[PDB]
Amino acid sequence: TRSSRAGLQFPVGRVHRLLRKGNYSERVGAGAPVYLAAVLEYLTAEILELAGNAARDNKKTRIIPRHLQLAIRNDEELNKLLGRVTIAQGGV
Amino acid sequence: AKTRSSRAGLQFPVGRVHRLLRKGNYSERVGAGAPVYLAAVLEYLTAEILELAGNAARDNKKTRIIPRHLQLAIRNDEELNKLLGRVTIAQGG
Amino acid sequence: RKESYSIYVYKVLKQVHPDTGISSKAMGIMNSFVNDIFERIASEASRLAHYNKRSTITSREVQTAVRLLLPGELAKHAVSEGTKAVTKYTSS
Amino acid sequence: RKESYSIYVYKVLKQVHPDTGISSKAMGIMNSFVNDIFERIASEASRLAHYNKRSTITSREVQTAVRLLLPGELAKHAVSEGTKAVTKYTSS
Amino acid sequence: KSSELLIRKLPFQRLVLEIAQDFKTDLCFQSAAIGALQEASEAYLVGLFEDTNLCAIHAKRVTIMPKDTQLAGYICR
Amino acid sequence: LIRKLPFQRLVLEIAQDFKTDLCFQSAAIGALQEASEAYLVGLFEDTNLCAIHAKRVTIMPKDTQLAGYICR
Amino acid sequence: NIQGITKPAIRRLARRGGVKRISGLIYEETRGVLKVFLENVIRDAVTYTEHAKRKTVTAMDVVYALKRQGRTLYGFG
Amino acid sequence: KVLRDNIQGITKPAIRRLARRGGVKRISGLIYEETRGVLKVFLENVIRDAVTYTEHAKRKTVTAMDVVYALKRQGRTLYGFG
DNA sequence: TATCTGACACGTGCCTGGAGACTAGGGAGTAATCCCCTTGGCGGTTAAAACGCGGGGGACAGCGCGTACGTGCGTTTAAGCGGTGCTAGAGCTGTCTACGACCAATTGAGCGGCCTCGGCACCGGG
DNA sequence: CCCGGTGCCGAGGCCGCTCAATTGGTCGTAGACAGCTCTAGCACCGCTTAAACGCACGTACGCGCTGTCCCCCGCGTTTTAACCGCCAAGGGGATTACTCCCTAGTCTCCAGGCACGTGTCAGATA
Repeated sequence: TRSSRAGLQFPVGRVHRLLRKGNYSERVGAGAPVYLAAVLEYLTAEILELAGNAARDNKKTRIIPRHLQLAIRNDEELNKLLGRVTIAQGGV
Repeated sequence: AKTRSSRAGLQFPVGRVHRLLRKGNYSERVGAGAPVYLAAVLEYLTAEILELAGNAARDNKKTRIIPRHLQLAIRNDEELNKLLGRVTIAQGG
Repeated sequence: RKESYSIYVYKVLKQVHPDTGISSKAMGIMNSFVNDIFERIASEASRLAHYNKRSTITSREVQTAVRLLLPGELAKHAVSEGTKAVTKYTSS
Repeated sequence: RKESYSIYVYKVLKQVHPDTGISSKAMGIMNSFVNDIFERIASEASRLAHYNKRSTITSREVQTAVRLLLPGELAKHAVSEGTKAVTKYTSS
Repeated sequence: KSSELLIRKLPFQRLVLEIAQDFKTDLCFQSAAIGALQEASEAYLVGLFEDTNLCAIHAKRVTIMPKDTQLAGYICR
Repeated sequence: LIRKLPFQRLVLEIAQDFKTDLCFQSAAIGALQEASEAYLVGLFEDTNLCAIHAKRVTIMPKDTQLAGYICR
Repeated sequence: NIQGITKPAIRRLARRGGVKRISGLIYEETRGVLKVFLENVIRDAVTYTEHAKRKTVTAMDVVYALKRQGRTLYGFG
Repeated sequence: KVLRDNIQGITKPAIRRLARRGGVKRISGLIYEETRGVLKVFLENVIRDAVTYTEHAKRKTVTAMDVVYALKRQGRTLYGFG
């Protein structure tokens, strides 16, 4: 696959298919799906790391929406990204 | 009529709008009547705002429509202002 | 050569007010406004066609984009003007 | 047959936290987050490509979109990760 | 500290359905549609009340009064 | 409402911290100036509203802080 | 109708907001603003539903409506 | 060359005039520093975005279109510089 | 009262982009089937809403003070304007080449159905 | 305010099918690069004068202080209707198959809109 070639856990074939079928440009390079998949994986890993840390600070062994919103709102960069976003079951 | 803008009886270009909807990465297929509809809508909006701006300029015994009259025509109208509530009219006072 | 909407805006002006002019700065403002409204309606129609798995932009996506983007009476009159123009186009 | 990022998010989670599970509602929220971020980056890069008359979305458009859409340290680490993935991919 | 829903499910469903009958008479709503609407409404009201409390504290008061809600709505727009 | 030369100098000062090498078209300076003027005028409108809500007539920095906090 | 949004519900929404003391004229304001917010969101959702020539409003219609108003909602699609 | 302290070039009467246009009648003496800081933050954000746009285009000149796009990305659409 | 002086406004050249005509190929329209999810109605319990009373806490008004703001006026600074002058630098253009789309064959990642056990709510004694 | 006994339903893993992604290859065209010319941003000068600054002074009003009272929160008791569970019915969403006409694509033709040049209406000048 191309994920293994790039060393990622997010699909590069699917991201390429989505950048192509999404009417974003007349043609898509071979390095755009890889870069975008890497960025998506990094952001997902950051959110999951912080949410699991919040769950550890709450003696729970499952990430639930409350932990996701604790991870998001307690980070200034990460909350500036998602300020206009509400979360189901997220609370305050 | 040869010109599509005249066949529909408009003043905005239907051919240019068709080309823009074709080269704008909105879809891989554009219908025949979509440019006509869009050009008619744009023409109606432009005519409305120009009418209000000219009426404002005639209320000040002026002949030409300057940015200030456009700002007055936009802000003094409810719906039009609601359409452009985050728009800064340069030199519009 | 660089295109614009100057000629058509002036023609619409000469219909609405036969004996008034328009300053060049106001002309640039009107051109920017036309570009902005075109982009708004086109983006909304593209998302409408993407959501319904459709490949083409018919007059029904453009009408719905107008219906969503414009306030009540403004949308009502824009829809009427578009319907009239489309009917006149197809009838010939 | 419905596309989703659940398996990749699970792989990332079991990488960062091998002992932490994740609720189904948290998977839905993370799946919405991934789709949202992918769409925002792709749209911003499409605008970057169009504004310069280019027809191709390269890695340079995605990098600029990331630099514009994410706050400072988040953007820095995302750019580093994306460059690393692209280099590892093209080095093979 | 909690993360539940604060309005009752059936009054909110009735209100949403009654509003919808003005816009188009013949519609069904999915159960997830009502859930999404209720979640968004609760979040919007909570944010409005936070801004209202900030306005009240600014006005040298402790209680919130309607004038706080118009100020918050006007600033946020 | 703001003198052109001080505003251009401030813009160049701010821009030197992002790329050392830049120059700015006069139209770019004009666009920045008009955007800044509009932004500050709107900020002062919301500050005055907050001040009147206080029962004051004099605007104070707390009024500006509330007008910036609520506006997000 | 709108009076199913009881006073205790508005108190619970206000106390999750942080409000300490509530005036008696607040509840009518809250009902009004809830009605307006729901009106806008439901109108957009009904437009989206009728464009697809459907007759049930789905959770995705409400999500697209909210995102059109700028109220992006996670957890429903 | 390098530039210093030009934010203090936004004199007391300029801020007062902006306030008068906004509708403010009486201005506390601590308002001026607050407004200078606010304007500095706003300009810093906008210039950062415009510089990014210019840098991607492989140029050395920030144009009016770059600033217009930077303002639009912030949600502050500007008319009159197409 | 002559004149002269810019931003609108109109007269030519043309070239390029829009139009007329025709194919070919598939996106979309529409009949038909299936069933999943909605609607509605009913019954119990019990949690939450509603009403009612008492007080004290906070809202609102008046007053008093002293502080800092507006106005004025003379001085001082530097913005604005004309003029020169240059050189980076954006844009146009001419090539050619490498990179992306398409298509054919193959296969393995991923998705749906299914199944067993662990993480979390409850509790009543610790 | 903790602890082991009971307990339960969705989370995590398994297995087979399938179609979307990978492999090798050619075609074509977008853009990377080198060259060149014309513009406009930037630096510096001399002069005018309009805005900015610095002090003085009255006074408008912001802050605190006290007093009055009203109405919101706590609490208790009564009512009601929300919610869980069941059941009966259907209708509209999702999919599948057959056809057609509408749009991309191509080619030729030509007109219309963009540039450049010059005339002209509010307004101050000799």
